[PDB]
Amino acid sequence: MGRVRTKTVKKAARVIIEKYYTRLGNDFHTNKRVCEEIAIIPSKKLRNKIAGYVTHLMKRIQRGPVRG
Amino acid sequence: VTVKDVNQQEFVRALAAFLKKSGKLKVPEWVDTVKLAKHKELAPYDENWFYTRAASTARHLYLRGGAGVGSMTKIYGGRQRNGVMPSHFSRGSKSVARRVLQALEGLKMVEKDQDWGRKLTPQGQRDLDRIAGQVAAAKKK
Amino acid sequence: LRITTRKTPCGEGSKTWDRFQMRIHKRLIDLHSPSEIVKQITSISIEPGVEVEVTIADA
Amino acid sequence: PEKFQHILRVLNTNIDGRRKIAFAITAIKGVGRRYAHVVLRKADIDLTKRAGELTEDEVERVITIMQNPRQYKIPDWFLNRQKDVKDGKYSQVLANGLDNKLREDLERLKKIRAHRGLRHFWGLRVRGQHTKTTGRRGRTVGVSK
Amino acid sequence: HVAQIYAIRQSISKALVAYYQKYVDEASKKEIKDILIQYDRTLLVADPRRCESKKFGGPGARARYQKSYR
Amino acid sequence: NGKTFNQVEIKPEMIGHYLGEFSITYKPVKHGRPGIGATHSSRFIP
Amino acid sequence: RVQPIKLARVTKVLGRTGSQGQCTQVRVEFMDDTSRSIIRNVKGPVREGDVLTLLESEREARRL
Amino acid sequence: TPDIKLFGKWSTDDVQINDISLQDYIAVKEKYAKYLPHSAGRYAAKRFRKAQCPIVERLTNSMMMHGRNNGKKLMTVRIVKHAFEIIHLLTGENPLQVLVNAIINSGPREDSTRIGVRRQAVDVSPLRRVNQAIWLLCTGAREAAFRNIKTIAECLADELINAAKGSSNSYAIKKKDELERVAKSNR
Amino acid sequence: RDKLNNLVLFDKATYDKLCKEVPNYKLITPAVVSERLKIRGSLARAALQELLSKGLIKLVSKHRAQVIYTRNTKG
RNA sequence: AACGAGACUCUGGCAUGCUAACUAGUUACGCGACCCCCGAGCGGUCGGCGUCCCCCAACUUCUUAGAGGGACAAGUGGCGUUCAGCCACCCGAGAUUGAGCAAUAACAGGUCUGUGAUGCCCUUAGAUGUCGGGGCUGCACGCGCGCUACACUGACUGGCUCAGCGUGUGCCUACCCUACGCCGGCAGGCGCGGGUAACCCGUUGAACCCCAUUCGUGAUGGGGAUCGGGGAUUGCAAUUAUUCCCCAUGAACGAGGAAUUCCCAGUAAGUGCGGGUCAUAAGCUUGCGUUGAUUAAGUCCCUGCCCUUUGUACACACCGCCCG
Ligand SMILES: [Mg+2]
Ligand SMILES: [Mg+2]
Ligand SMILES: [Mg+2]
Ligand SMILES: [Mg+2]
Ligand SMILES: [Mg+2]
Ligand SMILES: [Mg+2]
Ligand SMILES: [Mg+2]
Ligand SMILES: [Mg+2]
Ligand SMILES: [Mg+2]
Ligand SMILES: [Mg+2]
Ligand SMILES: [Mg+2]
Ligand SMILES: [Mg+2]
Ligand SMILES: [Mg+2]
Ligand SMILES: [Mg+2]
Ligand SMILES: [Mg+2]
Ligand SMILES: [Mg+2]
Ligand SMILES: [Mg+2]
Ligand SMILES: [Mg+2]
Ligand SMILES: [Mg+2]
Ligand SMILES: [Mg+2]
Ligand SMILES: [Mg+2]
Ligand SMILES: [Mg+2]
Ligand SMILES: [Mg+2]
Ligand SMILES: [Mg+2]
Ligand SMILES: [Mg+2]
Repeated sequence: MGRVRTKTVKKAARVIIEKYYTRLGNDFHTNKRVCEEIAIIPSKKLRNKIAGYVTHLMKRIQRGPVRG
Repeated sequence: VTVKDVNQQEFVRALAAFLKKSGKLKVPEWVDTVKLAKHKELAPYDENWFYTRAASTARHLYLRGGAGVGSMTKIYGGRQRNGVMPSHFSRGSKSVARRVLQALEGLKMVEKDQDWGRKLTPQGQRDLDRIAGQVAAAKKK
Repeated sequence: LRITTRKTPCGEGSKTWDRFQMRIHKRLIDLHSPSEIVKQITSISIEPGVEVEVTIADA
Repeated sequence: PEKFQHILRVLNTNIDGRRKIAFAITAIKGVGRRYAHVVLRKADIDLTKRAGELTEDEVERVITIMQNPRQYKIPDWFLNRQKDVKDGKYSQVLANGLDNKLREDLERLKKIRAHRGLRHFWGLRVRGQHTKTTGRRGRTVGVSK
Repeated sequence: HVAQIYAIRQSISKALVAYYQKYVDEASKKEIKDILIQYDRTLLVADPRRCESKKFGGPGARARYQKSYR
Repeated sequence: NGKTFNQVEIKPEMIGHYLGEFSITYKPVKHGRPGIGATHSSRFIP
Repeated sequence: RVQPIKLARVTKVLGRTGSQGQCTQVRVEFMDDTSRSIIRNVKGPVREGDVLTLLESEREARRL
Repeated sequence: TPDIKLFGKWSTDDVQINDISLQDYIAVKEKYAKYLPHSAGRYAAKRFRKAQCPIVERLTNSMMMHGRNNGKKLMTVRIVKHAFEIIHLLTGENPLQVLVNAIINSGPREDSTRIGVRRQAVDVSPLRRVNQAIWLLCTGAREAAFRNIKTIAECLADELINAAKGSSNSYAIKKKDELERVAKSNR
Repeated sequence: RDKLNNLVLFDKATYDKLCKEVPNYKLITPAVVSERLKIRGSLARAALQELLSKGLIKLVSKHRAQVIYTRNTKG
């Protein structure tokens, strides 16, 4: 199966959130474009994975705060 | 009716009788001692095979112009069983296909094409359409 | 173009192979113009190892 | 229909009238399928009959066409002994002349002691096949003393 | 001879469903779309199965030649 | 034949054969006794 | 030695038993009084909800 | 009928699966009624996708076996076709009910596993009951018409008939009875 | 193998029995008629085509690999 | 913190959205023409068939190939220390295509017969550096990879109707792919053209499969070994038959002992087609399509692999060591 993200994806998503916290929402097709415009991801698959982990983190930051 | 609107296996059967009902379409002399292709083992069962193959060649020329001997011999080519070794594809017999096309020209049914090859005449399209209509009206298709 | 060779000299080992291949791309352009202007425009800005062939009558 | 005598004794060989003619006369040597079909077509007799349905005025015609083929327009490229090595004839050798011709050909070869005769004498393979791993008629050899 | 029967049978359905959605009403096409897609898919949606490539060391994509110790 | 000029007296029966078809290039073999590698039943030495 | 047949419905899949992992432990009720339950070893591809037929229902499965 | 496909001729309503276990694993009627036992059929994709397959296409698939029959399915549809007509003549009952009864009469419900010649008895899942029934019914027709003058279509109908009319004269019912006897010994 | 000595053509006894079986058989195929009598099986085809011509049996299916008849579409 | 995994590259699946095409097409009618009434009708007008001919017609659906798009466990329900994640489902072209590349450390693995890579030793004019002839193919026997079969879910004879990946005129080196006419039963021959190729062979009329005949459980019309006689082609030369064609002869074999190999979906198996070697030539291998199942969704029993704890008289490492 898989679907376990790698440290290169998780660290990128954590930095993207920790800097542009107020531009990111709850839908995936907008976070994709935001991360596309604020960073430089040298692939499209990596862009989708980073933007998909950003959404899963945002859905949690609306609850109690995460520890990273 | 058109030729494409009727079952072709009955069309060939009717056209074979049409051809072997006139007395024309002079057959070769070696009709009883010929194997019909390299990849065969016996002579054709049907004694009057030349009229069936003439009808088949004519209905094939109705469907594609400019056919010529080198394609009739590909249209009748099949599989050859090389005894103990694997099988392969094989051509028909140039002599048979050439004599069939020459015997059809002897009926004003076909003519040599403008580009090299053979083609139906206007008089041949009519003879095929009449037999198509006859077959269609017979079986009430 | 494809060439599939054995990977080893000498014929020993597991029987692996290598698959090399070259790819040739081709395009054509058609113009209706005097030949002088054609030689004017076709002989400028040819950077890579692309071919450029000019034929005087094809239509 | 017409349970009449079926077992035929054609020249030096037994035919069973229980089979179709084109496959019954192949029981004779020198007569295969491709030959028998032509011999039956030239003789104008039917081809859906069992071999017992032939009265004594058909079998005779069939065999006299089977033995003198070039008379009845059977071609040359179709006969089993062409340009006969010692007489220049064209013929189908049929029933017992077949074994005699074969033995005469083997003896001719062995006489001048050509190579084919020497392979026929030693009971080996006459064409160019490998004999290291095929044929294999004898018994197993023991390696432990 | 058999991959073309399915092509024809899918194409004429894909045609009648497209003609009903451009020159007729919308419900008049979504009725026949459901009538077709309930009895059987592959009447409107093609299937992506394709042949797989042969690899060296076997007569096909997955089979291997016979191993032989001793 | 590769080492030796074996002699032949030409007879009117050999007309149209090859002269090479009358002196063989090898000895017709008579077998010995099978040696150490001849079967899987045989391997061992000290 | 004389017992009728008993149909039993599967309500839980426990695990794969046997040397090759070739059969499955399954808990069943008895189609007549749901207050009964036993554990059996089934040979085929059993889902949850299927109905098994028992030629001998007074037995119970230990393992293997 | 304009909305009810039969088989061309064989109506698929009024056919009763008289088992409570084997239904939901025999797809005869009311949603799996189709004109021919031939679909694209990506049924070997997930675990239980196989039970949704029509039963006549589960027999057509299994009948083409032993080497020089693989992929020859248009030859294996005409076999089932010619056999259903033979069945309708010899008996008179709807040929699908004979097939259902034959599938029921020939799937074993007890069987035995080699364990630790030690065997231990176990009970058969319904899907495996259907699979074993189909395999046994096809092997009987295969072995019956291997060197006979009878055809593969006469012997398939013979098998189906002797199985639906439980008689022990069919290969499938002899085999079922052996597996259940051998399993009863190892109980 | 075995020895199946079938008859290549009929005799009068078998020939009358072949017409006295017509109302009896629900399924008629060449193989069944081969197994009932001792018939060469390629004679059974001709016998059934002859019986069909005389309206004595009814054709329910004909195919290259199979032919099926039944008794007069009755019972 | 670094390498390997992953990311990455090629490939298969989707776009009626973009870009744009007589070396690709569609539709339209300009058409024109053939043919049949097959329909109303008359046969005409309307239609029906066309790889029959045209368009400086309109377009890109099918073909081509570029740019972008699109899938992320994103949505919903369960299970999760509510974390990492797992199962199911809606929507969808798709919710798990297939390959390429690949680490530290090592093996007395293979290659001196790929090399104008190479150390040392040997030979060097009676040569271990060139022409003619023979061998590498010889046959009591043991073994490995494979081809064809053991027939009726078949063989034979006719009829019908569908592909994809490729290659194609050679410099030294002299040979390429073929259309179409004629001649010959056949292999093959003669004569005239096209193609350095989306242009010609070619709309690649492939085989299995499909539809009808004959056979009838008999080593039979299953099988095609072995052998006789004749005819062609390549080549400087065919005998120890190079390859091909024709008539004839018609062996074992009726599903295979103990053992043992490969395989999860467009996959196994059946089936044919190209490339490689190739003056001549595939039962080999390397790719391509075509028909298309049964069985699994597991386990550690057998054979092995990875990580932890433990024991050791081993370290040439259990194929070890070692006692009388
Ligand atoms: Mg394959
Ligand atoms: Mg660290
Ligand atoms: Mg969730
Ligand atoms: Mg859906
Ligand atoms: Mg992958
Ligand atoms: Mg490595
Ligand atoms: Mg080296
Ligand atoms: Mg050296
Ligand atoms: Mg070498
Ligand atoms: Mg030299
Ligand atoms: Mg030399
Ligand atoms: Mg060698
Ligand atoms: Mg090998
Ligand atoms: Mg055929
Ligand atoms: Mg085969
Ligand atoms: Mg090949
Ligand atoms: Mg070539
Ligand atoms: Mg080749
Ligand atoms: Mg090789
Ligand atoms: Mg193994
Ligand atoms: Mg591990
Ligand atoms: Mg330790
Ligand atoms: Mg030590
Ligand atoms: Mg030890
Ligand atoms: Mg000692």
